[PDB]
Amino acid sequence: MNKLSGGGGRRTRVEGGQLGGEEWTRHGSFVNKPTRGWLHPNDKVMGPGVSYLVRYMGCVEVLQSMRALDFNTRTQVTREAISLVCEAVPGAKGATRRRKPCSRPLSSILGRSNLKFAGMPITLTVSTSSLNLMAADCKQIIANHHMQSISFASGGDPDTAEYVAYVAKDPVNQRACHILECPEGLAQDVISTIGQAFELRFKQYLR
Repeated sequence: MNKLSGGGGRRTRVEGGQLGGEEWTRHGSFVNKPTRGWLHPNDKVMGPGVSYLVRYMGCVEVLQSMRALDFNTRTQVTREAISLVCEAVPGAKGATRRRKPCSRPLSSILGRSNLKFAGMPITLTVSTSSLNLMAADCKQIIANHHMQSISFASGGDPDTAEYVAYVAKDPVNQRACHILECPEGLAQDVISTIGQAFELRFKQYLR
């Protein structure tokens, strides 16, 4: 009887499928169910890719701990992070200009913004777990696809007002963020966050 009593075969063995939480369970869990991607379905990313012109702004560093701010620290951090990148490269009017004391939001969060090449118009291409940039004015292309983690941080609201903030922390020995400005380009996704190019048939590298 290979009907009533289950059926088939193949290897399977016992596995884990019931993990709640060490202490209290109130986190998000999106695994095999959702159906959305950057701007439009994965097809729009993995295929044509959603690329638009965006002024890349240095990098806002953050050495926050695992318990900053009496709430979340989303605002405080990004707010001081972006406003900080301006204190560095105020040439791009956003939060400050000329000069400003500033310091930090509230807790130990926030680190330091680097102003190597802030405010540089270029074509940013977003793809499923792979973001490649292209120097528009520089007349060249920027290759940077080492990390692919963009979920909670600053989709398109908690940042400052009219500035785009990004988060990148793959390993546990650095963790840094970057800033970007959308002059009627990527703004489509960075403003509303239609979705997120996240599929990857496999974890990531496993190497």
